[PDB]
Amino acid sequence: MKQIEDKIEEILSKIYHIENEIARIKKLIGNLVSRLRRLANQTAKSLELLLRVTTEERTFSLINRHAIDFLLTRWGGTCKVLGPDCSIGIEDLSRNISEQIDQIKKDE
Amino acid sequence: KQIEDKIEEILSKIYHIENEIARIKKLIGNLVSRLRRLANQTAKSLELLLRVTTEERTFSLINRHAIDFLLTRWGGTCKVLGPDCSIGIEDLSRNISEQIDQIKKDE
Amino acid sequence: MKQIEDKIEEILSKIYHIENEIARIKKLIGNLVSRLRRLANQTAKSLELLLRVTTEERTFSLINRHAIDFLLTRWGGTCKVLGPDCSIGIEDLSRNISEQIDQIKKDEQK
Ligand SMILES: [Cl-]
Repeated sequence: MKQIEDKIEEILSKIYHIENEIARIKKLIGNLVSRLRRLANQTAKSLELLLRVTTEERTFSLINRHAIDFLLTRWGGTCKVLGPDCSIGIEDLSRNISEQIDQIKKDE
Repeated sequence: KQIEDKIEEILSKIYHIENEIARIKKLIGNLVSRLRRLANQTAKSLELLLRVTTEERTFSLINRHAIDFLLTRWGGTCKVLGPDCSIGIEDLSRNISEQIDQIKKDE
Repeated sequence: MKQIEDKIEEILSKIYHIENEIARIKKLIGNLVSRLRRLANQTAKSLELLLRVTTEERTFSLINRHAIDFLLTRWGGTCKVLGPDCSIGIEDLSRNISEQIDQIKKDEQK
């Protein structure tokens, strides 16, 4: 069975290489998991900052409009001065944006 | 003896390797779905921020129309404020839409 | 023990197939990595564009406030007309946003 014993040694070597490949593959998956978590964290933190900025901007523009409305009183009002543009607003989407950020942060 | 026993150990080693491959294929499966979920939530968040910033720009510009009107009798916005009068807001809504569309795409 | 030659034959087949599965898997992981990089790149570019828009909107709104401040002086000032809301501002978070974008782009060198 001299032929057989040679093949068995070959198969053992081949198996050893396969095990090492599988081990490397698991390290690569671990690393990819780490990267995905890291990107999610960085996305979440950025969206949180932009959400703060856009909410503060909306509030500040609305206060700017209150002043403008006051000023346009003697002129007959904002709608008479600007036309229908007067009724254009800024929808508050803070809750909707916070909702997506919360789902992103689930993977931290 | 020796040869039947070596085959026995090889067979169980192959079983375990096949199981590990099956487990790795599931792990990669779940990773594909987690990456797609991230991309989808990113795109949805960006779409909302697109809407908010676009509306903010429009609203601010309408405020400026009112301000230009009111400053007319004082010599106009540029005379009153100086060169800051010319500072604008670049409309980047198409640029942002295009990025969102890229994130949403597969294949 | 002619069965032995044949158990061996089946083991050699199985190994061949396992090798192909491994090649295929390394490819799938490579595709996942590239996909992850693509998303990072797209995220960073979208965030940069929103950084620009939000920065300009803050600047433009503050200028609108300067005009308003001028206009309200003769009614005794913005704070008199608006009340304490006059002091509400827009925090400049551009450095903070830019740092986070930079970290996304920075990861694209490893
Ligand atoms: Cl404004």
